[PDB]
Amino acid sequence: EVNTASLCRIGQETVQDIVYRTMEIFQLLRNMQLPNGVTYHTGTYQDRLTKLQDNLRQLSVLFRKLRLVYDKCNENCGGMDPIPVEQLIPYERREIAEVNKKLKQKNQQLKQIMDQLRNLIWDINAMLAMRN
Amino acid sequence: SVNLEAFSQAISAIQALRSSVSRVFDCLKDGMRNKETLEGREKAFIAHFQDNLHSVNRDLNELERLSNLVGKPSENHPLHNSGLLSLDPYSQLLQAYKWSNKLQYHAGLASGLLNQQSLKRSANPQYVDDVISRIDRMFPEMSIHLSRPNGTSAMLLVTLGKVLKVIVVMRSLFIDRTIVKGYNENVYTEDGKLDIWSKSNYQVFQKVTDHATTALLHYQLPQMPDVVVRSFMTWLRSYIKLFQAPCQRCGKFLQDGLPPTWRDFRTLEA
Amino acid sequence: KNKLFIKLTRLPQYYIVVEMLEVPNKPTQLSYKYYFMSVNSPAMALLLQQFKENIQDLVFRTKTGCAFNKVLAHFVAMCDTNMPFVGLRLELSNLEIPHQGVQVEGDGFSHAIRLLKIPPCKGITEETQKALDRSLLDCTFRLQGRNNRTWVAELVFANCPLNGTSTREQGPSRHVYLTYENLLSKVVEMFLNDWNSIARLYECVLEFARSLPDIPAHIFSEVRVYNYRKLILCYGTTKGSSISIQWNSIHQKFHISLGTVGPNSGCSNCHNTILHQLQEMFNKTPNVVQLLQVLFDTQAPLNAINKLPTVPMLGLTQRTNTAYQCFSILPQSSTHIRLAFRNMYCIDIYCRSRGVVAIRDGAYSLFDNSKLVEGFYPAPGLKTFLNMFVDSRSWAASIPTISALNILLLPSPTPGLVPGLAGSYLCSPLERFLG
Amino acid sequence: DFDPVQRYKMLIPQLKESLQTLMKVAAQNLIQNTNIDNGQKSSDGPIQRFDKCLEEFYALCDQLELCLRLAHECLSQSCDSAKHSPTLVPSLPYPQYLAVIKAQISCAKDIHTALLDCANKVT
Amino acid sequence: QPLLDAVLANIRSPVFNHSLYRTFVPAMTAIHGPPITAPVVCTRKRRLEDDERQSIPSVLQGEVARLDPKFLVNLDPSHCSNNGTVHLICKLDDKDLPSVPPLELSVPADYPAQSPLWIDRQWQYDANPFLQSVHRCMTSRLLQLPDKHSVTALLNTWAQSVHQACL
Amino acid sequence: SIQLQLNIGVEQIRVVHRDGRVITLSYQEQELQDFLLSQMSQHQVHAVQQLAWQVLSFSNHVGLGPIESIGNASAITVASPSGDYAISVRNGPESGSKIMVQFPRNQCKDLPKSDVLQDNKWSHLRGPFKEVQWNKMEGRNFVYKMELLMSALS
Amino acid sequence: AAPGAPRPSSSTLVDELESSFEACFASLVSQDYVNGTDQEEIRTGVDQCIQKFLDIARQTECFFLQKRLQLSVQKPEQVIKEDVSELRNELQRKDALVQKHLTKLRHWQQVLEDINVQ
Repeated sequence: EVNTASLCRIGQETVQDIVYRTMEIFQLLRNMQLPNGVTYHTGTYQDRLTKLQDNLRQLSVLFRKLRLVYDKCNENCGGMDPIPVEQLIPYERREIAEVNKKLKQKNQQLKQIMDQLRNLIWDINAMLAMRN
Repeated sequence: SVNLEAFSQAISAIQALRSSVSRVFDCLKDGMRNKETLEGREKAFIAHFQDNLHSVNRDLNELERLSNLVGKPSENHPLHNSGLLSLDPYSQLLQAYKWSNKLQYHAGLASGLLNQQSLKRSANPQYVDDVISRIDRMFPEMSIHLSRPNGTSAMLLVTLGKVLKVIVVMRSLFIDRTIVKGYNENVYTEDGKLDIWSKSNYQVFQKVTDHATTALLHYQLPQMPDVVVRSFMTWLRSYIKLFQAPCQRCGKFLQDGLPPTWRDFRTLEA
Repeated sequence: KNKLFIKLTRLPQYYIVVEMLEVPNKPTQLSYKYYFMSVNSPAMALLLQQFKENIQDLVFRTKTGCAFNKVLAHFVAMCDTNMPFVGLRLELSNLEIPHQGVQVEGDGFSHAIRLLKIPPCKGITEETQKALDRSLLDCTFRLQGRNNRTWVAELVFANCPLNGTSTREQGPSRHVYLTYENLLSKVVEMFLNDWNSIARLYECVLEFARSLPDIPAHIFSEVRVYNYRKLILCYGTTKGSSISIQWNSIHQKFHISLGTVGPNSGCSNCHNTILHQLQEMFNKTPNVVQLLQVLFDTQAPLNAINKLPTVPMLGLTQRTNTAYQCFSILPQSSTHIRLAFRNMYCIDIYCRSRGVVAIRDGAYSLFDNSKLVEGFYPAPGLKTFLNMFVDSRSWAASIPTISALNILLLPSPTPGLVPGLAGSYLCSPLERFLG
Repeated sequence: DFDPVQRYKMLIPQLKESLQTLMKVAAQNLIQNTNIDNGQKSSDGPIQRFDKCLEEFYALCDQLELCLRLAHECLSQSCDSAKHSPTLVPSLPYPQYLAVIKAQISCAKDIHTALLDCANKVT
Repeated sequence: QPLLDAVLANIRSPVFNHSLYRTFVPAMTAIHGPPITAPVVCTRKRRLEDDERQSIPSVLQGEVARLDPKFLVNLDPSHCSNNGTVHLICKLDDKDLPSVPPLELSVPADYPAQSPLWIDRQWQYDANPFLQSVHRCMTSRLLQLPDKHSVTALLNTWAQSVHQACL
Repeated sequence: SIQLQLNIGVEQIRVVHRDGRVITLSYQEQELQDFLLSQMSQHQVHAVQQLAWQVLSFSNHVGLGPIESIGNASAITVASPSGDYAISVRNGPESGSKIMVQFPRNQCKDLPKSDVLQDNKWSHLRGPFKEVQWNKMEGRNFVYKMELLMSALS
Repeated sequence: AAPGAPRPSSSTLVDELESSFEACFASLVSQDYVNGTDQEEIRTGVDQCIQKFLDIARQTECFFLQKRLQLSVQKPEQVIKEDVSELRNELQRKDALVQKHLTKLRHWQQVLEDINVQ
């Protein structure tokens, strides 16, 4: 209904991905060789501009989503209207605990399976001395 | 054909000479502003005189260099631009050339300075190996080979000026589990029965092996394995001499080398 | 047995350790005696065991908190981490402020080195030194880099006038960062160089404190926050022409580089064509106001003249197979520029007024018809008539102009009258006149 | 038919001797006025007004700078052409060269248009 | 090489150096035409008034203000108004036994100042043998300090000795 | 900190963390692992501080022998002045690994007496450490020193 | 208000990003004459534009972390639900990977059933 925490996480992921996309497109257009290649007639630059436009659309929709989530965050001002900045320096959850215990049991089971898989998977280290 | 740098230097030199003589002549329009103690303006005068000597010496030094230009200027390449206005709309060509060069330089500088990234995290094929090996093998004085008798994993070796070959057996993309030897001491052609590993040396190249292992755990980029192996082989090539030893004398120990920053120096000191 | 280290120096001090054999009624616990040496052919100078030998055991036992090798670990660690600091301290003890053994707030658990009463600079010291002291605040040194060989400096100041906005605006100067890395254990030289640099630059900044008549009209725009280089851009309806100011210890002169900030700016939009001369004229006098004035005056003429292509040789030469250019950018002064055409016909057009420009011949040299310049063919055709057409007998003397310059430039696709016969090329009025 | 670099080489001594003569006539005028203002009627020798010499020096400097700039532009153009164009001066015909040039120009224009559209979408 | 002009200009050393105007400024006005020499609003005002008039030397308080919270600084009866400018009393507050406070009267910024003089040395230090030996160790440690600084070095060494006092 | 090791049957394990610092070990003596964990936590705090402001590089791997560093020489301590503030951290084998320092400008206890007489009150320096007591704080994986660092301006 | 402490401005954190981004690239894409001589000139400007960009980015990120921390200490139920959803997604992905590995191993061992015909 609110998902403000997930909204902030998505916004952070989006701005990080925007920076990543900037770096990637710089690395991409870095080796922009002569379009009129001696050997290559029309091969490279086509896919180059294709990926260029793709990354452009990507960063455009990224900016759009950023603006949208920022507007959503700044509009839904519910809870702690004062919001004391000086309140960040120190001097039911039953279902959560049940899900955590179930996940831990599944993790231990998977770990036992992986432990068995270790011995079942080495399988060559002991007998590579005479393997062919 | 890198004379462009020297010619730009000569340009700067003559510009500085003109500027200096103009400033010298302008300063002679008036005497000491408010000395009140002496006539120490002779100091600044002699400084300007020496600056003139510096300018003359630089002009002479640049006259000594820049021997001559080659005949047939432009090498018949812009003859189209030299052509009549019928076919030339021609300046567009030079414009696009300059634009491309500027964009290339800009992208390079941007990528270089963008090395300090801000990505807090990174989350939500037996054909590239041969291609990478072929690409790396085009490099000179560093011959490589591969047999891969173990299986899917990659097994390869490299050679240098001496017989100090290196045995590097790694996975598909990234280099790991390497070892070093020297002067056929490994004999990993048909050692015992085949291309054996034996993970050993005569207690001298152990340091080199440790350095290479550390480097493997240092150049481990998250992606772009081609760049990874290129950095790896460049790091390896830095041992072709093993003669100099800065930050010390070349007698400190058995050997001296640890260039992870593209510069070697006396080992056991970092 | 004995230990050594590399991180501080080659072999400045060893550390000999030996267990105290024949422990009293103890087959174990040989008390692990320790000894320090400070020897320098291998010297064998006195050692004196100057450290806490052997009260280390009592200090460990008198605390509130398998092998106990930690004590030797602690000793070698503290020696390796203190030796660079004591070395730098003894080095700085020759200039001023030899306050030994100072600690940053204690809880930091790290050797700290402050500085007090920084020595004067060879630059302006009469009154600028007093301002510097009025702005000099707390300053110190800490370890840097990989802890082996690297030093860092931290400086702060008083209220900075050049401090704009959108850059974490704060009353006092937040931080000044200087890093250093030597080669053999020298930093004082670069430190004093940077100190003289920032001193001269602060003198310049204090000179800048004033109220310009009409420049503020260009809410100010100086948000290029000053760390150690004052940059500003408030020209051309937006950000642009960012100035640079710094001292390179390689010489006495400064470095000046135009900026590229501003979306509605040109491809380069810089003044690299004249940057040299402007840099020398700035080095002549630190009156930055003069630089601002000449820049604001010459930005338009430079922008106008840069339009014509000068780089290409304009095809083959009309005479022979040689190559000749078609324009000659001549930055021989601050505002006077002598443009030529085809290695001849030097036009002398420039601006010296606050809102106007002036054109004249550049091949007479104080000689109407008495003598010539003994060079390229002078006085091409009749340029005074061409000037007077766009204003609104073998001589020309300082015809002035204004907008009209831009109109005379930026080649239009209409060659004057242009009845519409043919010609798919934009020719400039000056270009076609020279042609 | 004179090459730029050899002209600059052969012209360096000219700038040197002109600067020397300039300094000489400057010293002449200085000692003249220095004997006139406070000495007696001794310096009666009309030398050059020192204007022509300075103007000639500046003109030679400017001409040398022009020649150097032209040489630099020419060599930079040759270099970039060689680096971003193969050797085709009739194994490719001239029409193929012109076509390649036009194609590269069109690709550069397309790149420019793409960047302009990106900037527009940004705003 | 161009030495005649140099020495010839050097001959005109006395006060009558004005004709340089008529010799150079015509040529300068010919080549250069700059109206912008000093037209901006500017006037030379070297000094008007410069003195503290409000507090002690800034360097001392500025440096001691950044010390540890383990110390506490205040002022005695004002017997160091102008020259001494400091009469401080410090009480080490840490996990150790306290002691008699120092005097802390400093000199100009050259700092050859053994600021504390132990006015109450004799009786207040003969009161107990423990603190007497503490004082003795302090004094033995002080003399080795070359050009000690009361601001930092003296107090630091005093605290170090007071914390080592437990042996 | 990407360390690689190789096992030895008759001999002991060798390892090289980053700088070729080869070491030997024994059958069941590997507290070097925990030491590396502490040093890696310290280096990670350093890296994330360099990521987000930008403190200096005084993160020495040793210093001052705070708590005798029990646990096979496990000792690490760094600090980070973000803006006009200063946070510090320590590390080691349970030797005060949880060390957080945070302080406001207007505090309760201070020594203004020597300077209260003078004008221009300087609430800019940092005398009192005032440790933050990093207990019961919302640190999911101890790597929220950057979240704590966010206490600059909002 | 150049030496003044208060910052009399507003409407930031949104337009600033696009402005800074397009700033040092409009310099590149421009239908204007480009002098064929330049070195170490645009580099200063592009360093400045990337510096201010990453700086305002850091500012926005710190603001985001501050808001997230204040929300968590204000409405911990949201953070709890987020953690529950993340754990559910992780468990689903783990189960999917386990099933995939099991099916792969099954398919593998099944085809090499009677490799040795004998």
